Amino acid sequence: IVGGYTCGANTVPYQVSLNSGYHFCGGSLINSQWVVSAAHCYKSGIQVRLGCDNCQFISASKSIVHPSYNSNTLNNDIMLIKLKSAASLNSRVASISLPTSCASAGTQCLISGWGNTKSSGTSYPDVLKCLKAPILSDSSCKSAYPGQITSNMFCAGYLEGGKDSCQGDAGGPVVCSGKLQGIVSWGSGCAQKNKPGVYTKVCNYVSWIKQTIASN
Repeated sequence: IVGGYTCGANTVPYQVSLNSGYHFCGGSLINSQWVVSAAHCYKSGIQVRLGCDNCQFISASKSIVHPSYNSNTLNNDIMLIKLKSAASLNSRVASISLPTSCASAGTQCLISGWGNTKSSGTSYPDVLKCLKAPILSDSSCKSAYPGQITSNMFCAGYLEGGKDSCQGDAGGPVVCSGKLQGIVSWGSGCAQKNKPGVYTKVCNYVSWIKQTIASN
């Protein structure tokens, strides 16, 4: 996260880290046995780390990539991880829910992760970083990224640059009024002018998520 702030411990309880000998992606705990993340974060035998600001280690029993995921365009960039054992959440603030409807343009959301904090150079933080950002209109998103924005993507952030998610944040949450509306996916560099973050549009997948959970 570039241009964001230190979240604080126990402030984003649904944020997880995906680990393969190192932190490589984020994810969102949506119930005690399932994590939502990006399809381009798929690896076999992922270890999920939960409740760790800088603490639970739970292996994936399986990681299910969307059947229409396109690794070239990152269309349908969503994955469901089933945990081998149930996660034990700590603080009893309300947790996140799947959306019942899509979020409208202009909606304010919270984006979080342990990714790069610099626009140029390399600086991975030890503690979780947070960013508040609005969802941008579909037309502005398509103008920023001609030919690359599908109905399964939305842009969020700031056109003037300076505030964005970044490498190391993929798979992580975009939460708007308690609903998981986005997944950190891609962008052109980080926090660059007229290049906002691009996010998987979770509301388009709620039927698939519910069916995947039911059948596995």
